[PDB]
Amino acid sequence: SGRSLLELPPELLVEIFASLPGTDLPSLAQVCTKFRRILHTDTIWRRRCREEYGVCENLRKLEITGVSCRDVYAKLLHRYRHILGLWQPDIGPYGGLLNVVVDGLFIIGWMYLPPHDPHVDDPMRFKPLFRIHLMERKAATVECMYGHKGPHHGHIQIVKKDEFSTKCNQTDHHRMSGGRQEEFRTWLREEWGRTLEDIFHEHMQELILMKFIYTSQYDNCLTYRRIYLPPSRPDDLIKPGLFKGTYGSHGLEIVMLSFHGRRARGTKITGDPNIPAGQQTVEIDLRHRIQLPDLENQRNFNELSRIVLEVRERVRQEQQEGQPFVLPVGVSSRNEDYPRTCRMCFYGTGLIAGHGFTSPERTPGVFILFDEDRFGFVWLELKSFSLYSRVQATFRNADAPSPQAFDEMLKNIQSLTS
Amino acid sequence: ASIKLQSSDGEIFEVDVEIAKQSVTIKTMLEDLGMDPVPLPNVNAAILKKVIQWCTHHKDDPGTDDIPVWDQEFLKVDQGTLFELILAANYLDIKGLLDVTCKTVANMIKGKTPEEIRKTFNIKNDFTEEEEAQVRKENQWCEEK
Ligand SMILES: [Zn+2]
Repeated sequence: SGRSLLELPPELLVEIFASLPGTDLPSLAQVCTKFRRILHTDTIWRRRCREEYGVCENLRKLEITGVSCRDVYAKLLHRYRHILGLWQPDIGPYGGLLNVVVDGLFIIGWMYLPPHDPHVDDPMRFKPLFRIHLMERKAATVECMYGHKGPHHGHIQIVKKDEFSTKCNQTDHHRMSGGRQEEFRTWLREEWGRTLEDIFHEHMQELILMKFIYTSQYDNCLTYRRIYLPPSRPDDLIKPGLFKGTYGSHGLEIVMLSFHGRRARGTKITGDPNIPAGQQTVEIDLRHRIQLPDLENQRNFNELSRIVLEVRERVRQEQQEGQPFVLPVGVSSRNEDYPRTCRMCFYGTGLIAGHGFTSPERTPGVFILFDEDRFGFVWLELKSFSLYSRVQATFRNADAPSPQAFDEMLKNIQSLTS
Repeated sequence: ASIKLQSSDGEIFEVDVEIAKQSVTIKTMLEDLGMDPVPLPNVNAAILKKVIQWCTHHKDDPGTDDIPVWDQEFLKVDQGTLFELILAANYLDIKGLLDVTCKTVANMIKGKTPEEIRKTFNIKNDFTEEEEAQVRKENQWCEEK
């Protein structure tokens, strides 16, 4: 006989409603009196926050603050769903990394900076740039967390799909009582931990200064473009993600390793004015393994060059139709604490350019795999070594939706810096 | 190997013990209360039948979240029967059947507007003019983008 939905006990109905997407709850709520009333049951929304946005709200916190999960879903989670993820700020050539994330009754824009040069194995430093706070009865507030004088008014604008912007409404807080000299030393201390001096090298001294001045011009009014972590694959792979790498005088840069057939790509997440954020910095030819000779041939620079240009050669013909390691004499390395065993070597090419990314080109070199989360690149024509090491942090909402989508994201961030 | 089940309206069913005990309710009535036959005053005979088919299909069971075909087919019935199954499955405590009958209702709601939901399930709009204005407002946030 002819039962309807409307005759089911409330408890069954809650089961069923608690199982649906949160975005279907608001239609159900407008169907009738009984559904509106039932949909005031927080358990339903507490499940919707957990399963869809990863957040398990505290009940005690909910009681103190007077906020409910219906509120959280509606006014925080869904309202702001599009800025969640992993981002790269648009800051001329320098990039950056923001992971925008849900904690409790907050959404937090976390900036991840590299460790001090040259300590590529030290962990990423991290600080909030902005937060979004839900309180009882109110719309969620937007606040900027830069830089030293506490949280203060901000704005957010979701431009599209894959871009958003922050404004700060009260920059009086970024300032410091000593002035801009002091802003500069604290900044120097956190990014370098070196003395306003120590290095002497006017060149790094100059690069550091200019970067300070260029980025600090974005007070902190920035636009962010979406980026993704690279797809895991079992065979055609030995372990992607983000690494921290030595880039000489520019200091440490963040580089995303990803796999693309029998070829790996090194993509800049942060960069410098020679080769900017968003560009291919490295490419590893994964079918042109190079054999590691004994250790006194390893020491021989020219042996190494002959061998590497001979592979360059054979590569150019086609596109027509652990164990002891040491750098060669003449090859510099900012680190010196690069491992003395390695598994494999492979031919690869780096991207080089003059200042302003002028007249870029691929120079030969050789990629060196040390550990699961440690590798290097010998820059032949610069007689120079780069040591990369895995960024150990973990990132929320950062996965490409699909593989072709990741290869699209690479294409967009490369083009904005073309 | 066999016990007797009694429908709300008198019909008796000889069912295998281990099939019957997928219903935790029955298993309690048989073991703890010693009933044989087990009167099910809330489940009519046509419904009991289907519930015995289901449990029997599912007798061996080591699930996922996506409705197996065999069960989709079992559920190609009319609404009223689908809700009688939900209620029967709630009364008898058969988790698998409850789950699968409820997911099924839920897929019938997935993405519908309030209008389409009322027509699907014949629910009368019982809001007053004010209340309805009020629900609309309370739920604007969903058309945010
Ligand atoms: Zn600010």
